[PDB]
Amino acid sequence: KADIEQLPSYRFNPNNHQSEQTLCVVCMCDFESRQLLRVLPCNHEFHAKCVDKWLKANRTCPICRADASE
Amino acid sequence: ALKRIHKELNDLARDPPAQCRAGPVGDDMFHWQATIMGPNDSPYQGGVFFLTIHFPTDYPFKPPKVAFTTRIYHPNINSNGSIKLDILRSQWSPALTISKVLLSICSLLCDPNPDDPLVPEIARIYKTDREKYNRIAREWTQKYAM
Amino acid sequence: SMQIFVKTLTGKTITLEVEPSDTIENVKAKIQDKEGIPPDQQRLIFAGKQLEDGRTLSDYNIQKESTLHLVLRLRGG
Ligand SMILES: [Cl-]
Ligand SMILES: [Cl-]
Ligand SMILES: [Cl-]
Ligand SMILES: [Zn+2]
Ligand SMILES: [Zn+2]
Repeated sequence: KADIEQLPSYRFNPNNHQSEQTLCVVCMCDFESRQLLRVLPCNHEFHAKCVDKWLKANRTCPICRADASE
Repeated sequence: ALKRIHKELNDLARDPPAQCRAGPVGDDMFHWQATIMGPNDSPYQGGVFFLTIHFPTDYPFKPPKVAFTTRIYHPNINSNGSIKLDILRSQWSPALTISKVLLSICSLLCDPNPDDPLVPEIARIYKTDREKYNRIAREWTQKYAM
Repeated sequence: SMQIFVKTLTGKTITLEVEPSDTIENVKAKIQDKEGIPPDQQRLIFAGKQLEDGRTLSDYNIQKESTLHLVLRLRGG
């Protein structure tokens, strides 16, 4: 949880910045304003709540399989 | 899990893949039925294959359990319809929707791994006599899938 | 000269400008540029079958407006 905690995170802002990723592939729901997003070293983003649970049992990015601890 | 499963169902309706359909059998969202069309120009061409899908309570943090109910001849799929495929076990990712899973399974049909077989006898034929493999696979397709 | 569509792993569809003579490796490279997934983790599917590196789009009879599906590298066992 510590390691996971240290991975970069930020709250989504639809207006300020348009990102190529608009949705969380874990819950299959859109990113919405103020939600906490977690960004893995491969630069793929997810809802923190969603990918944090995945990272508890797995070390890899859901999208590219990249090691998240690297 | 339930909200995600409904999301899967919506994805399928809006943007269906050409060789696959799936959905809840009953009103139970955790038990689905699926169909895969045998790919063209293969021993499975013309075939229609039915499958069953059971989502675990922790989906999608764990893979769906997927099995053929239509008999099929293949090194990686046994007489019980069990499919031995890595994305269904340790290589699972939540990015894989049931649609992407069924497509993956469809693609396994013509891309078997005879070197790590579920059914050794079938793998042996595949490696030693390919025409014989293709002939039997077509026979099973004609008998069971048509 | 032609366009094809790729259903990606990120929950959307992208359009690529390609040619019949383009290799599958070349297409995977473009996908990596857009989606940030390395080619070795990419498995492209068209008409129910995997597309193999070393072949071209024309080898698979992939015509204009075709839809390819991107899934993750897999192996039977
Ligand atoms: Cl839920
Ligand atoms: Cl079994
Ligand atoms: Cl495995
Ligand atoms: Zn999410
Ligand atoms: Zn990634």
